[PDB]
Amino acid sequence: MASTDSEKVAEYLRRATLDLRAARQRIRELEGEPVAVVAMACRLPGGVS
Amino acid sequence: MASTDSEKVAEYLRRATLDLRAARQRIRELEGEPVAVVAMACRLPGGVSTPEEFWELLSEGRDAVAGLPTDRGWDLDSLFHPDPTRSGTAHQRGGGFLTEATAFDPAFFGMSPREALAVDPQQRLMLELSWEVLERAGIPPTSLQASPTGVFVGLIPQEYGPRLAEGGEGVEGYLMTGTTTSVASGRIAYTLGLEGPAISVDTACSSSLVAVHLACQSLRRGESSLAMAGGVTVMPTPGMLVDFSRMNSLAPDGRCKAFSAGANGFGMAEGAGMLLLERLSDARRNGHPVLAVLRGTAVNSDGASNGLSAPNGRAQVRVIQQALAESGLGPADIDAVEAHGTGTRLGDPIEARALFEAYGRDREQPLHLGSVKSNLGHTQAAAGVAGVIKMVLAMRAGTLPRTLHASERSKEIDWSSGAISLLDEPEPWPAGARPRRAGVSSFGISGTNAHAIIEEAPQVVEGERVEAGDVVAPWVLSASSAEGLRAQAARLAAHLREHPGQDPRDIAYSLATGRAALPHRAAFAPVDESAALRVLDGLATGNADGAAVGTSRAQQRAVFVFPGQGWQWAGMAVDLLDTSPVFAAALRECADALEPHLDFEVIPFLRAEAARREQDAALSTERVDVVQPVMFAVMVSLASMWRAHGVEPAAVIGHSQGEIAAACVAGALSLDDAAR
Amino acid sequence: ASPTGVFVGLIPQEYGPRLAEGGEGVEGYLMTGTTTSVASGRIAYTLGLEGPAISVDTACSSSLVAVHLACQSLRRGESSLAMAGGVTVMPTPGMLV
Amino acid sequence: EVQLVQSGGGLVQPGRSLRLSCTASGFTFGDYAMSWVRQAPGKGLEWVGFIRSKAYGGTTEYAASVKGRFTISRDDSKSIAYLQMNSLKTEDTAVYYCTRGGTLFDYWGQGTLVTVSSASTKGPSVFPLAPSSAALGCLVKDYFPEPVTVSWNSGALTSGVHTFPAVLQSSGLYSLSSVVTVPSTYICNVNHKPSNTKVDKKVEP
Amino acid sequence: EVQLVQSGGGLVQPGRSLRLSCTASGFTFGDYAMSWVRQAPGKGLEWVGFIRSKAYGGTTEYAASVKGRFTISRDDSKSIAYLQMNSLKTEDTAVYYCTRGGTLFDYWGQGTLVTVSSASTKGPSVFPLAPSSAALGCLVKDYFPEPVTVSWNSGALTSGVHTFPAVLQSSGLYSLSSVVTVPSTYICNVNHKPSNTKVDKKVEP
Amino acid sequence: DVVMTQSPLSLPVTPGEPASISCRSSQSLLHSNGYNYLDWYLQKPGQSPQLLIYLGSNRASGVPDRFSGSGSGTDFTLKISRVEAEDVGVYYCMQSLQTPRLTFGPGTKVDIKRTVAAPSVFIFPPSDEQLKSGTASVVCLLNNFYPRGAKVQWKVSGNSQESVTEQDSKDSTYSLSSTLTLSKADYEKACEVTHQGLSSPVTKSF
Amino acid sequence: DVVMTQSPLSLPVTPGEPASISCRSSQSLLHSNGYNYLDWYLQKPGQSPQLLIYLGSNRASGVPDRFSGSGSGTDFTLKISRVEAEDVGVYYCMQSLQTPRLTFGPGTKVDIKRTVAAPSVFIFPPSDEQLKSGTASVVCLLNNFYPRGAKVQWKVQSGNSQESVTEQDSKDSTYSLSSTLTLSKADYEACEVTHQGLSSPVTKSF
Ligand SMILES: *P(=O)(O)OCC(C)(C)[C@H](O)C(=O)NCCC(=O)NCCS
Repeated sequence: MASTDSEKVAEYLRRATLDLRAARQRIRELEGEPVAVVAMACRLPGGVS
Repeated sequence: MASTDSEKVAEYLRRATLDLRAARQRIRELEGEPVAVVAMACRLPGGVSTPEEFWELLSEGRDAVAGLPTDRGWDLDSLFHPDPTRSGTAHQRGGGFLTEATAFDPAFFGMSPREALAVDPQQRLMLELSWEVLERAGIPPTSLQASPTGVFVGLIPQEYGPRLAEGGEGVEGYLMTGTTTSVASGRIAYTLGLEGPAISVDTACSSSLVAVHLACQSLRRGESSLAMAGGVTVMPTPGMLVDFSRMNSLAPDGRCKAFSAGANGFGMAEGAGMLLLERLSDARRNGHPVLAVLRGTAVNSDGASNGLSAPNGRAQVRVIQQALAESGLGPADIDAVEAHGTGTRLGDPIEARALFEAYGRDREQPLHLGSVKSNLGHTQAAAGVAGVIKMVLAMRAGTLPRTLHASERSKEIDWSSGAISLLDEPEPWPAGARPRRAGVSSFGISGTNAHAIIEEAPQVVEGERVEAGDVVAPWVLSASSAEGLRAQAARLAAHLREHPGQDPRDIAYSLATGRAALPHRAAFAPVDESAALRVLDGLATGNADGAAVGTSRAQQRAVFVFPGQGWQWAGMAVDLLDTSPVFAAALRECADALEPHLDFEVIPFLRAEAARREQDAALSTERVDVVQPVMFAVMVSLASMWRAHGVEPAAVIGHSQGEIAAACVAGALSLDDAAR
Repeated sequence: ASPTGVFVGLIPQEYGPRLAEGGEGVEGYLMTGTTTSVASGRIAYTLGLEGPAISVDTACSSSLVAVHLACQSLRRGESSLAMAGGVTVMPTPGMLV
Repeated sequence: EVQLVQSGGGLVQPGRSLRLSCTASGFTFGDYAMSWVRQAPGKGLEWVGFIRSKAYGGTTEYAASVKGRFTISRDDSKSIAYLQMNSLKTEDTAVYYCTRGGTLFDYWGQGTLVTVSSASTKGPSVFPLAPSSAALGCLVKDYFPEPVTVSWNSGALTSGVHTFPAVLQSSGLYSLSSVVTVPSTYICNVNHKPSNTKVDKKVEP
Repeated sequence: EVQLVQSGGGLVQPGRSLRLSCTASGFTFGDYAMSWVRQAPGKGLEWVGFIRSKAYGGTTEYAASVKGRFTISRDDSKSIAYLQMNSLKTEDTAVYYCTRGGTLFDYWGQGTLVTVSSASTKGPSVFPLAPSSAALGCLVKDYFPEPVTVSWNSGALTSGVHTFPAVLQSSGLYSLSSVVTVPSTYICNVNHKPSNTKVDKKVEP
Repeated sequence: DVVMTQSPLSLPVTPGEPASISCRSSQSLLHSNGYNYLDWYLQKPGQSPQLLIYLGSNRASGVPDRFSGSGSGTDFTLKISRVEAEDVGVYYCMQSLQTPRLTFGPGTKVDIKRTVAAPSVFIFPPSDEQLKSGTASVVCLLNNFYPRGAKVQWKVSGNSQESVTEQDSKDSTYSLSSTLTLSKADYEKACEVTHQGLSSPVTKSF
Repeated sequence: DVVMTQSPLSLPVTPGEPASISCRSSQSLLHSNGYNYLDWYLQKPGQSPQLLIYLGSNRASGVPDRFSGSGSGTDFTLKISRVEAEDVGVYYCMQSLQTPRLTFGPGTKVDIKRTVAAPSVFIFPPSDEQLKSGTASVVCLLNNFYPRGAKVQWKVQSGNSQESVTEQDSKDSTYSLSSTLTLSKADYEACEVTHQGLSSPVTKSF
């Protein structure tokens, strides 16, 4: 057998945790994923172009 | 741990799953949470001023393109010339035009009769609509102060008065702050006190569905608990049908003949529209009406089209498929589509070929295609929120309304798949077993397609149901003017002669907790609905008999004044405890606080009349040893009664022994203290 | 044909001739010029962008509110790229008046 | 939501029988193994016991401090957990909690204040604290049970007021010493609610 | 990010040895007991075996079909799982796959088309399929091993073309029967890549 | 004993339409913990098997919202709320209560759903040069049929082999090449099918 | 034996500043599954204990993202990314390897952090009516001090002193001590502190 429930209910805990570690980094990317400022163009007062 | 080999890890799994179940329900409450349409306000062409006067135009198939405005100073003689290309001429000789443009209530909204002449007509029919979209969602419009609630208005900046460099006489600094699209969503958030994202978006003819989409995506996240999303295009100058006519894009009769062989171009009209939106599990937890749920929305520019106004045929398929994969649905769930249906001869063939590619893909049931622009004309930026008012009254009336000008379906489209059934007749649309979903699409001149999927409100089986007929509550009327308060009891009176037998408790719930506490108040409390009909007609003429009229300035702050002696009658509150347990019990605490300090209790005293108090060892009034504590007990129980009915004093003042009751209710002396 | 939003924040102002009177050469394009609407769609047309091209009107906050809308079109993912930004070039002294 | 709302606290003399009920609404009661964690006033939490799930046998594990005295049960069809507290002694004066996990305590409920004291309901012995020459205070020694509330200038002075958390003597009584700090002539009114004995105190050096 | 890339397939004879390597990059290799499963061509998955985590210790559970023949190992410092296949037989012609789990096969390898056949590399025996009076087809009988590529009109006709999946005889050879359906005079071309033997077929009734 | 788990082995799905594979276990897969020990795997056609659901109802990250799981250890039901071209293949109901597990089960053969098609039987007598090569292969081709529950018998049986291709895209049918690898003499001595595209036996011979 | 777990028992936090409570276990809490068996609980002052972290690093749902979890088999750590006014209380490091656990540990006494204060030692001789009453209570109230680590003696010895301390206030964020020397009739016929708000013993008597 599979070491009853010692290597099973603990094999399902490294999924229900590793899925919680990937379903919580989806919530930190749906709300606070830091967006970059890849480039900046400006035509501002003065000689600024 | 002990039994078998699992008593501890199977607790961390239970938790890692109820944390995974509660973290993947947070992902579906942040990107796919249904956004309920809590209410709809709309002033559309054809005299439409409410979404029950708007269904009474769709259901009877009435077109509302009936002619150009006369009361707007338009030069209706320089707008027309036999030459198709003059410089100031317009080709629409008709169109859907409202008379509510040259009409506004400045005094109500706190603007001077000079600040309001300068208010763009797109701002003055967004303030009026913001008051109505809240006064018909239950939410008192004055109750949303400092409350996160975004105003998302879609507006094609339109030109109202004198140029900003040609300032008028009274309208001078207020000509830029009353006309800038900035202050249409901003004037609302100021007058209504809202503190949320008050953004005035502008995406041409999709600025209503973009504003609806930008509000739904501001709700799913949470930046505004509530949101007013909509758009208005009221065209002050004939400057848009004289340019759109210069690209020969208009129809010579003002009709948007959608998906019809007589298609000439846009039938440009003008109108408004606002949706009160809230997350579905925020409009069910607060009891707000849910009319339909906006499942998903999508905004998608046409990209490199064959012209700026030219439509893309494969950028609509990617917005009918982004809003169809953001709502979690498929092309076979949407029963009907409120398409743009501009009535153009190269925009309708391109729209519908994008509708046989995103919806009509092996459709078991034909897609019921329609457009509200057929009934009222292209309402520009109000189209898209006038399609989520057409397909939210189609939810709640069990009928798909007509597409008014499309019997001779156009020959440039392929209606051979049998997958789209243009609505040339009223198609019944009852609540079946599969949820009733529709799609409203507004694509614009700037090339910003928008598509929103609507679903019917979750069937509320019970909710606020029936109880028992009992004591009637005041019918709470209030208005900001003595002539507007006569109109309130000239419109509630009609809303009951048209709908008789309306439970009085329901006309005293949505009138008291459904309206604002405006200065001129005329509450009253009749015997029944028909008894109140009498006072309603009396107040139409201003004659108050049985009605409690008054004037206020948002005053509040009542003062409990406590008479000492001389106010007792032979039967003080004989039935006031026999009708409600909020006075009997209010007497109970006083009685048990008077029992250790008085023998005869107050309970049989006020229970019995003087004619029957002569045989209970308690004289009617002469027994100062008994009636003084009775007075105090009646006084304190009554004060607790008003407090239980939401009447709280800004000050308590007592006369001689009403001082005792005032001290008891002020908190400085306990109930037992002042009772003793 | 890429998902790339354009979020421009402007103010209506007043540029050409009042559309009711039209113009001589600028007749059908006067509308397409004086509209904050196409001031985000024109950009998404020339480059071919297929992302949400929305225009913002909050006056002195239009730009920062447009970066807000763009930031969340990237947090949710509606557009993989965005061009946020605001312009107030004043072609008339109307505003200083 | 899960809410483990409790009930069953009160006042008893050492050697009584007291019942602690844990109303579980929100989760499947039979899957979890409810446990009862004791927190004596102002010290760390100590775990009393826990019943295993009905599917895990239902074996109840108790502490060394309360074996042979307390017994824990559970019912699914009536969905309540029980701490049956028999033969109480002075140690059981504490805020007993009901957590939903034997090794993984979860909701924890609210906090049922159980008190095992041999005292009776008596009002305060309000003894003032004369200043040295400074702060002005007043004792409330020998009252029972807690509630207690002490104000200064009858709820007029609130700045500088420190109502020291109460204190248990070996006699089973309580002692609060409420003191204000302000240079000067002040009044302290203590209201022992269970007995309603409001005593007032005027203090001078 | 996790990945379980495999290596070690090939062509051997019944009674030989073969190595199957499972490169695990993305997760801590020592935590998961890793399995080795097998898909016989076109039937359901059968689990070969699995080695338990080094932290757990345990043992190496194999099937009844391969006990005493296959042995499975694992290394953390070199981070590879091994299916050592020995004393092979015709049954081992299949796509062995290595999954990260012993009860929950969460991640999988692409599958190694480990083949155990007694045949040798020979080109096709291209035999045509004359129409009855209709469709036109051509056999590829007796080729080995798979790859195989049959097109029509030399990759001109692609509509109606149904390449019939590899069929293995008892002799260890393969047989494809590619046929087009169109009323008419057509060309089928076959190129056994291991031996590079391109044979061409013209067919008439 | 062992848990015997069965399913609707030949379940058809049509795109855009919710579907429902079910699993039925002989023993009880609801273990003491209150957690079912049934897993749902997907082997999309010619790819590595995927983990869709663990513990009966939980879904494995990276698996779309479409794959839901509802039911009890004994009678389970994987509910796909939206079948696209990706929700096809073989769905294995695979227990976890007892592990040794020699097999993943027969697996639910999922197919893109259309109506029933008529199998086009082509009897192709072997090329005679093949009879001059030492073998004989009369091939009874069955083109354009769905569902695939049709067998070919050889009368006037047992040497027949089997070659089915998985479902195509624009026609979504199946095609079978039943092969009678055969020997020199016994050629000097017919195929038909019982697919539900027809009812009567259609026997055409070489 | 038993796992002995200790922590920085008196850790101060200042709002808006990342903080770090640590746990040190005598035995190894990393069980064979590769999962640590340490849990982090929070008892907010006068409320029901909360579950912040289970299995060493996993955060319970409904718990602010600030609380982060980490640790090997012996040394462990809780990293509050942002301490606000609700992040204060007692943080219990509570193992799971050896159940039963009679105690939750001493717990980390968290406090809103300021600089050091000045213990206002105020010797208040008992009112004489109290001596008329049968007892004696000289009270040495210390007021406005932080941190709360003050010895408070009674000489001229100690052993009849009982303790009264309030939790941290808001606008001053200090502590106050009521060391009462309940007492008897005759023996009435001095207090000082060693709080680090000062260094020298400050002895004032009745
Ligand atoms: P040209 O043949 O492209 O005509 C110019 C016009 C302005 C008519 C333009 O191309 C057009 O066809 N506009 C209608 C298409 C459309 O998308 N209407 C909905 C946006 S309001």
